[PDB]
Amino acid sequence: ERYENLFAQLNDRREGAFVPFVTLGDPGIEQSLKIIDTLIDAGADALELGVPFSDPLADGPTIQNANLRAFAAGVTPAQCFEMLAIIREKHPTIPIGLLMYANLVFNNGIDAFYARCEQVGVDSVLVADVPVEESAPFRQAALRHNIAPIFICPPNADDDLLRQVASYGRGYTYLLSRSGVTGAENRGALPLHHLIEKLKEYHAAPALQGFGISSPEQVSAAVRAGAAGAISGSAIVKIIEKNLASPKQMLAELRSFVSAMKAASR
Amino acid sequence: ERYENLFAQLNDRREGAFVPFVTLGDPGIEQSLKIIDTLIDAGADALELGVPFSDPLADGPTIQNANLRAFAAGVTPAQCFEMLAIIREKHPTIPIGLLMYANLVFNNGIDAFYARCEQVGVDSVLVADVPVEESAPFRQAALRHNIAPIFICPPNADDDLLRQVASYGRGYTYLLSRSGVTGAENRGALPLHHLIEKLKEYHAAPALQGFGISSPEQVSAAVRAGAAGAISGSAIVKIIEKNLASPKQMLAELRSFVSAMKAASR
Amino acid sequence: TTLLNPYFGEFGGMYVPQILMPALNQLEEAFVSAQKDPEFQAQFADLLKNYAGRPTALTKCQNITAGTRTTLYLKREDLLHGGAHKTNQVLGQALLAKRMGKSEIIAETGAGQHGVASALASALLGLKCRIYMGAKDVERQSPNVFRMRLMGAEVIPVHSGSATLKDACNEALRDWSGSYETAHYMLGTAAGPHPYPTIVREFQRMIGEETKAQILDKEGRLPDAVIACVGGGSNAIGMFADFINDTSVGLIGVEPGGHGIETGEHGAPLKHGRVGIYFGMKAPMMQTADGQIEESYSISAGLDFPSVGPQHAYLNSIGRADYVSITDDEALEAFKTLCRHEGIIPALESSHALAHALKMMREQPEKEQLLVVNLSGRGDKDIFTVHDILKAR
Amino acid sequence: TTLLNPYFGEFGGMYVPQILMPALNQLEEAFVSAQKDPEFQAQFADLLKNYAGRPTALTKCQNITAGTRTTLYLKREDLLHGGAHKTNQVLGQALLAKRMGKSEIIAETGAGQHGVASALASALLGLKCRIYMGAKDVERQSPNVFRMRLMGAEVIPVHSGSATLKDACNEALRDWSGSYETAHYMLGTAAGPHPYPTIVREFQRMIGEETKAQILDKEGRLPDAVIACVGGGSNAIGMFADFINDTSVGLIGVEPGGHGIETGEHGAPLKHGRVGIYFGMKAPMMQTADGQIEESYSISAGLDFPSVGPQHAYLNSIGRADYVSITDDEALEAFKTLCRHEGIIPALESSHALAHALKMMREQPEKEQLLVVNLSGRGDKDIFTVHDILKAR
Ligand SMILES: Cc1ncc(COP(=O)(O)O)c(C/N=C(\CN2CCc3ccccc32)C(=O)O)c1O
Ligand SMILES: Cc1ncc(COP(=O)(O)O)c(C/N=C(\CN2CCc3ccccc32)C(=O)O)c1O
Ligand SMILES: O=P(O)(O)OC[C@H](O)[C@H](O)N1CCc2ccccc21
Ligand SMILES: O=P(O)(O)OC[C@H](O)[C@H](O)N1CCc2ccccc21
Ligand SMILES: [Cs+]
Ligand SMILES: [Cs+]
Ligand SMILES: [Cs+]
Ligand SMILES: [Cs+]
Ligand SMILES: [Cs+]
Repeated sequence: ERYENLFAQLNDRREGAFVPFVTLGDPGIEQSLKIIDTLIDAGADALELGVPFSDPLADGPTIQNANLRAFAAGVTPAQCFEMLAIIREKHPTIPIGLLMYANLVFNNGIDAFYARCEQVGVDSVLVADVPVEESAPFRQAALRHNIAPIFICPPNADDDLLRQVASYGRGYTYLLSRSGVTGAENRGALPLHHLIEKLKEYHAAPALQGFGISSPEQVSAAVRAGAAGAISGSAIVKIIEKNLASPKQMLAELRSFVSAMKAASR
Repeated sequence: ERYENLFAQLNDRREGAFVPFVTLGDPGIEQSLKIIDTLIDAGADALELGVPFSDPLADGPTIQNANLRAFAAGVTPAQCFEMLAIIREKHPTIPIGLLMYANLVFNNGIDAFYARCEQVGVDSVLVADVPVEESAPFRQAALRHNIAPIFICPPNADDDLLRQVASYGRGYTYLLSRSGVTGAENRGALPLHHLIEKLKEYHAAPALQGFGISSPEQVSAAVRAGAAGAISGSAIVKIIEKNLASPKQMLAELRSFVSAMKAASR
Repeated sequence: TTLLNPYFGEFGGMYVPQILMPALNQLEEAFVSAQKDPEFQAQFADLLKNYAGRPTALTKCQNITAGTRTTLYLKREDLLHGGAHKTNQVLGQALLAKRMGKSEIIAETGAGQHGVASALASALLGLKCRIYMGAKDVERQSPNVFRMRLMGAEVIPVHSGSATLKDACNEALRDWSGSYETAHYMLGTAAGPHPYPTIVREFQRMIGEETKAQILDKEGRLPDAVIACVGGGSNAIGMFADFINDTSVGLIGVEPGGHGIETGEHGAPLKHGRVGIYFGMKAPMMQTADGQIEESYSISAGLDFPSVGPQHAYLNSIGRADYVSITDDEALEAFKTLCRHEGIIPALESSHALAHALKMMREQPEKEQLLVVNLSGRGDKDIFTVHDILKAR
Repeated sequence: TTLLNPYFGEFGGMYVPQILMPALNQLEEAFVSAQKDPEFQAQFADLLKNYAGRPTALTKCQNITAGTRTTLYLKREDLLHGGAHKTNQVLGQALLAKRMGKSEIIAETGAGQHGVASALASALLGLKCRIYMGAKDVERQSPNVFRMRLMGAEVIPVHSGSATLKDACNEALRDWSGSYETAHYMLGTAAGPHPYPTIVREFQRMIGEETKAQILDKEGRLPDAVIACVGGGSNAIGMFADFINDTSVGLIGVEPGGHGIETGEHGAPLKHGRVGIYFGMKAPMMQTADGQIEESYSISAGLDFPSVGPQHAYLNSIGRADYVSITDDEALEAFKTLCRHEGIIPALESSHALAHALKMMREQPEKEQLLVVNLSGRGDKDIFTVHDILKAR
């Protein structure tokens, strides 16, 4: 029950969550494992980790290139689960969420996928291209294997969707900051106050805002809006991309960013 | 009555006519006048002379290029008539025939054209693209100005055409050796005996064979077939083309050819 | 919740990020409404007839089937304005787009025929058109890039991945994800998320309806088989649809065999792929053992796509329709044959359909058969590509 | 002696070397006979309908005439198989050729649309086709050279003279002079020696007949004017013919103005030339004071010809039809306008007709007028030429 325990500890500490995302195996397996340990050490409350996929439709170029770097390193879904097991071995209590595309889940059987997730100690799965309308076998298999199925609450969510997300999801609700695809440059400006309160009314899993969060101010704003925290992906990945030739400076700049982002969550 | 006198003199001498053709002003006015004097001196019985025209549809590349050489020399119809007058001044009795395209005749009035012809002492006009069907104003204006209108008797001539050519034409009948366009390489093989006798039956002007005649054997064959003679154009022009850089050797080779062609007409 | 069934047996669905679901539901609603609207139908009809040039001819071949008992007709979608069947449905979708108050169009293209159709419809009906096309196709289907741009469409080269249709599809969807409020995504084939496979079929069904009427008039009976190439399935389902309940009528789809199925360089997921989830649908996919989407290959840009529309996967599974493959070289021979013996230059896509029909005839020349090939388009766009290949030989 | 009148007032005739007269008489006889032959008519009809794609659409423009009282329709000969009106008459001439036991075809081409039509008809009906095309046009109308050759026609570049249509015409006639026994000369326009101007008109007259029927159905009356470009006169006379006895209907021909009539670099002999004798006919010619044939110029290869058909010279002289000119730049603007506002890419030839129609409208926007432009063809062939020009700007 890692998400439940985390949000309980954070509310007790009157604190929001900071959740960084990285693609597993970017730019290589070894460096990626180091990256993840640095993310945690710098103060990550939870992790969102991506399995390299051939055609990431919900992703802008930054993360598109994270997937490619991983593939250039020869990173497979099977090697990703080896990493996860190693990560869980080192960190028993940090919530670990996966960002998946449907085909990778569906490929060798949806049940088989979630069973492997549990086996390695993953806490949640977000399937980017599976809306609530198509989620039945996905969320059932998740629950069967004690995995939280994650659902996105988009800015254009109606009431029926809200109530569906509140009932179907577990661990955390993914609160989408804006339409479009992932990207640190494209920032969400539209107020989310209306959605957060409705989700709280329908007893949805705690909400984390994601998409375009790349500065501490956006983390604080997210928290002050009533969200349980904020997720940063492309911003994190950009530091990997920028420092590919300087592996030590990469971790240094990552630690600084995460530390700054986590500070603003308090 | 230069054609009548010539054919009378030739029959008296049991001899066929050799008629060379050249484009007036090819490759220049001076050299062309020299060419013509050489053609006569070597034994030309009559002359066929072409006025440079922009689009000679009945002509293959050899004569096409004769027209172009003349145009490159700046040769106009008006300069051609100056040449003709000069040629007639030197040679009072040699028949001179013009090869024309219709537009050059029709341009500043058909009557005006033939009147100028007479003025300079031309004996006949052949309009290549005016068949007997379209010839009325042409042959009338010719006769009005004591010019012989020339008509082609093609190998595919029917009886009605034969009788038309016999009645409409004067001076000589143009007996076409083959279909196609002018060219020394393309030789007429089809027997013309049937046409010659029919033309003689209908009292047509004496027949001269033309198209593809480039060797003495073809001249003799033409004569032996009953024709009054033979016309060589492209063969003559090829010697001009071949010897453009050697003006003296041009006249030498021309004299040799005409002399050889005339010998075979006897 | 939807008004219409999103699935064809196991295949279809609406596998998009949650953000795009309202767009898809709005589109489905607009479509159901328009289909019941006599004014929409009359306007669509008017454009098809007086602007596009429908009905297209059904041409009896009288040279290429000499010495055989095969009678072959070509449904002349190559005669349609723009030069392919693609124009039919874009005109309907463009009307829907206006009906939904959209002023911009997003489209992907491979052959450039859908692109050209999207551009021409947008010029006509006052939409701002942007078109995604893989860099490879920009090059091998260049005449259409000129045509598109001349008509005021923005053409955007995609260099990602295989730099072909798949990758153009990616970028179009990614774009629409952030622009759906103002832009209608004019998907070009009977594939992708519901309601597209259904809409594209209904806006292409006149092909098969005309063909039926035409063949009855000329022959006094239905075809033994109708044959069509399958890029994503639009022309084929357009041909097939009115013939589905005519059980005597064989329905044959032709997937690109590329350099040979055994090479892996082909575009034949229906018969040589594996069901997966991608491009908004659960459908046959070329995918690795790990579930990564494979890059496809075809000489034909319009068939060079590693998946296929759900209604074809369905119609195959129940054995209503049969699917085969034709290679590059087979398609080329058929291209040359039509050019030189019927005086018609087909698209290399269409040539796949023709090649198989020619195989049906050649393999069994004394079999009496009445065949219709959907000649989905003309090959003006393939002219240089074909030349460059034949020259190299 | 002929069966039909070779002349249109002063213009026309049969100004060929005597050798070709029997060929022309044989052709005239074959034509008169075929015209009375219900089996020939049915076969011609069949090809036009089921192979070429007739009737072509009559498309109402609903953007380019906004804000004016001009209603503009386009007769969609661009939709015809091959991509121009040229296809109509070549199909009739090809049938005549077979009817006369000929197995070979000689044709000239400029735009390459007549060439393409001659090649496709020859592929279909089993004739050996050779095509003369000026070197300049081989280059500026390249897509059609590929198309022709793919269909098994021999294409022969002509480098003589202006290296354009005139020079291609020369070579075709010179060839036919030596091959008439085996080869039929498929002249491409309503010009040249009788019977061609008459035959080409009769085999193009369905354009105006369809237009009449179509406009009556849509508008309940005849057009105020029908407008067409004049290269040698085939599409225009095809449009005009059925309207000649309708005296209220204006007949407007558009000659290429080129770089400007005052430059001398144009192709407008009917209004800016002088009657002469050349290309088998007595007709308006661009000629020097000396009577040498002038070289013409146009951006449009299909209009780049220094003469014009005798029936137009006639119809003008009696004031039945009116002739104007449109320059390169005027034609280009009209090309761009149609592309971007109606989603139709016209031939640069056709664009001349459209440009003048647009001038009629723009010059007097409050004049109520119902106009038909004959859109003689599509502009796929002009794509690169237009691009190269616009880029240079
Ligand atoms: C002339 C012609 N004929 C057949 C096809 C194949 O498509 P179907 O949809 O009929 O099977 C094409 C295809 N051309 C294009 C590619 N289309 C448009 C978007 C798309 C996605 C997936 C698969 C196929 C397509 C195009 O012109 O863009 C054709 O042109
Ligand atoms: C699309 C298109 N529209 C108009 C014209 C002009 O010709 P008209 O005969 O209709 O006036 C063309 C012409 N194209 C060609 C040239 N033709 C063929 C032979 C010829 C001799 C003299 C003048 C014009 C022609 C061609 O395609 O060869 C056209 O393509
Ligand atoms: O990358 P940004 O900061 O825009 O935030 C999105 C983030 O990438 C995300 O949490 N995660 C990674 C890829 C992806 C795709 C769909 C939904 C969520 C994600
Ligand atoms: O040039 P060859 O020897 O083939 O004979 C024809 C000759 O050229 C001819 O007498 N003359 C010159 C050009 C021309 C054109 C048509 C008819 C006659 C001629
Ligand atoms: Cs047959
Ligand atoms: Cs495919
Ligand atoms: Cs039609
Ligand atoms: Cs109007
Ligand atoms: Cs002209």
